[PDB]
Amino acid sequence: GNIILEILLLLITIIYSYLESLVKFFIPQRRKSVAGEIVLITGAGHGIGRQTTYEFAKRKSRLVLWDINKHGVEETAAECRKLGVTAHAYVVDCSNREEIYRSLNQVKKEVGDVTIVVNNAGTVYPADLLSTKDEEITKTFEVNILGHFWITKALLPSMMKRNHGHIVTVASVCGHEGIPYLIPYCSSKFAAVGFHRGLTSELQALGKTGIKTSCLCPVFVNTGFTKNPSTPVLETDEVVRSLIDGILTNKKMIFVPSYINIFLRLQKFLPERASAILNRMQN
Amino acid sequence: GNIILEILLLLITIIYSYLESLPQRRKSVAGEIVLITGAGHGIGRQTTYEFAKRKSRLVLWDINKHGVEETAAECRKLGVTAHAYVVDCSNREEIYRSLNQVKKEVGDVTIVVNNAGTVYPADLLSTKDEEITKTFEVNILGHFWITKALLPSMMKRNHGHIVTVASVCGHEGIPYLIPYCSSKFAAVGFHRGLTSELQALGKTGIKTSCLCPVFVNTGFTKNPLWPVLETDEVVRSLIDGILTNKKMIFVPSYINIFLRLQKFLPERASAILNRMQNIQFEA
Ligand SMILES: NC(=O)c1ccc[n+]([C@@H]2O[C@H](COP(=O)([O-])OP(=O)(O)OC[C@H]3O[C@@H](n4cnc5c(N)ncnc54)[C@H](O)[C@@H]3O)[C@@H](O)[C@H]2O)c1
Ligand SMILES: NC(=O)c1ccc[n+]([C@@H]2O[C@H](COP(=O)([O-])OP(=O)(O)OC[C@H]3O[C@@H](n4cnc5c(N)ncnc54)[C@H](O)[C@@H]3O)[C@@H](O)[C@H]2O)c1
Ligand SMILES: CCCCCCCCCCCCOCCOCCOCCOCCOCCOCCOCCOCCO
Ligand SMILES: Cc1ccc(S(=O)(=O)c2cc(C)cc(S(=O)(=O)Nc3ccc(C(=O)O)cc3)c2C)cc1
Ligand SMILES: Cc1ccc(S(=O)(=O)c2cc(C)cc(S(=O)(=O)Nc3ccc(C(=O)O)cc3)c2C)cc1
Repeated sequence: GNIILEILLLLITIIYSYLESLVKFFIPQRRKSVAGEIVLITGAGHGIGRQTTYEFAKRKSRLVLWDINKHGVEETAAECRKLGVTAHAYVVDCSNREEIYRSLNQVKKEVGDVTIVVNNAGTVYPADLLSTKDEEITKTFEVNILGHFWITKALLPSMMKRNHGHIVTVASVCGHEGIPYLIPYCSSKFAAVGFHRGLTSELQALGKTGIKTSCLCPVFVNTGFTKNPSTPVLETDEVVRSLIDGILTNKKMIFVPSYINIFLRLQKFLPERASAILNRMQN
Repeated sequence: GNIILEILLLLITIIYSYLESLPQRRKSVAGEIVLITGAGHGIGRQTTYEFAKRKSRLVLWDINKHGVEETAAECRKLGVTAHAYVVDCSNREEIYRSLNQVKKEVGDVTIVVNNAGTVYPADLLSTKDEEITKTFEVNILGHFWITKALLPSMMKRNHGHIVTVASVCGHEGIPYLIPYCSSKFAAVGFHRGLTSELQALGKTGIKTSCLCPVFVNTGFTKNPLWPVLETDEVVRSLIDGILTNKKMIFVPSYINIFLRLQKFLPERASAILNRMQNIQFEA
């Protein structure tokens, strides 16, 4: 039953996870400057996107804000002006491929070539698979993953030429494990994780060392995106603090909280029937 | 998170003794209505013959009219007259129209093997946006429409089997296949979510299986040297998994250990691997 092999792999995962916390704590990493960088933040009209925007504004980055909610993106750009940075706000629908391209040409003309992309815009329609609407399933994929492909394909050429860039994919713990009443959302978030993992490998194979990639995978955050969790509740400030620390230290996989990867790692040692029961309990 | 880390460990070692250290029963698929997508070649074609040998009622789907007809002809030689159809699994409306025809002519599908898949190998900047959309429409979106249509009958009877044919690319991203890996990650996520949702809905008699093989010699991608897998081995692992209700079927089975040892891949080995990846891309 590969029991000896599996006990040794369990101990290695545990020892490695322990050493990973030690290094995180005792060996502090150098943290880069994002000042002057052209930062595009999608879904910047609320929550994680709005707070992330303010962290870049504080660090004197050049900002390009995108969101479908015209009032929200304008409200974020107004607070950026108070923080000392005049942001370039646009109301762009990240589900639309043509709209993304048209708006990125406007960004090239008015602002310049984007250097850091935070693909934060996302959508969810909680329901059991048989109660879902097919239009909503398509929309979940168009925003949560297909939009990432079109924004990256458009901005990547300049980053490749310069061997300098940063692609931030905002995925979720739902990109690592599936949960009830969120099947299309988990599937689209798994695709976002896969996009980041593949992009990271391809840039490495192409020798584009200077183009960094980061993937944000937080647990339930109190932003109104969803009203209640599936399996503590995070505050937006903690997530943004972890995201900025990860971007500046070129962290590839940013779990929020950092230790949730221990749970995810240990679950790989369980049958799927057991892990599914596990993520459905409330003791 | 101390307490949950411990409940995970006690849970791991509990299932190590439950069925990991304990006369395996294999079910009968005779008389079952089996739908196999992408049945005109490779894995789908061989899987079809295994169900025909086990006296299952067969419904075959493929875009390639000649290939699906060739498979249905060999089924007749095996003793089963199959119902072959030319259906494009990327088209939501075509899937629904064809499934109404299957309901009228054959009946309610009991086992679904979502095997049809597509790939357009290229580095992200050389990909065609139509091909990126097509990769998602076939590899993941088609799984959603086929399942939503066939699931109600399986729910009513508490009996069924949803087989998701994903790939090792659903567990790790590889260069020059970013949209393909992203769509395969979504397929894995769909299976994981479906498994949890069925458990939450109390419909566990609808079993789920996810096939994740390494490179198979079927012509899906061109051959590069590196060990190659044969279609017969994959189909043998798939059938054994379906009959024994295996949820995660890696081919070969031990590639789950390889995925777990990725953090330990020596820098020298990564340099050779991402050197053969481009040596074969150039072909
Ligand atoms: N909230 C959580 O619990 C949670 C957890 C993990 C991951 N995430 C992810 O974090 C990201 C941000 O979510 P949030 O928690 O800040 O939610 P939020 O509701 O506060 O903000 C999301 C923003 O994205 C915008 N947006 C949605 N669709 C868009 C589109 N088509 N084009 C442009 N903008 C669009 C919305 O209008 C909104 O301003 C999402 O990708 C979400 O999946 C959220
Ligand atoms: N070949 C491998 O190396 C490999 C490895 C892991 C996983 N897989 C997966 O296994 C599955 C089967 O691939 P294969 O290796 O048997 O390849 P294959 O080329 O031999 O056969 C795939 C079949 O799917 C059909 N198909 C493609 N698009 C379709 C559509 N829109 N509608 C209906 N049918 C369609 C094709 O006509 C073909 O007959 C795919 O999902 C693939 O991603 C393949
Ligand atoms: C602190 C650490 C302790 C140090 C001591 C180390 C001792 C030895 C350790 C051994 C570790 C071995 O682990 C290997 C894990 O590998 C898993 C990596 O998975 C990543 C996926 O990448 C695989 C890519 O495949 C490479 C081959 O590419 C060619 C494939 O050709 C076939 C397909 O061709 C068509 C594709 O287009
Ligand atoms: C006991 C235990 C079980 C699971 C985990 S986990 O970190 O693997 C985990 C996995 C998912 C899968 C969801 C959640 S959740 O409860 O936070 N639920 C949500 C997570 C994300 C989202 C979203 O992105 O909208 C909406 C709910 C969490 C904590 C940690 C500890
Ligand atoms: C040294 C080493 C490295 C990786 C592995 S692995 O088993 O984790 C692995 C991971 C992926 C990620 C791909 C592959 S691959 O080389 O088989 N590549 C392909 C896999 C699937 C497909 C396809 O689905 O078409 C097309 C190529 C493999 C062996 C085992 C040993």
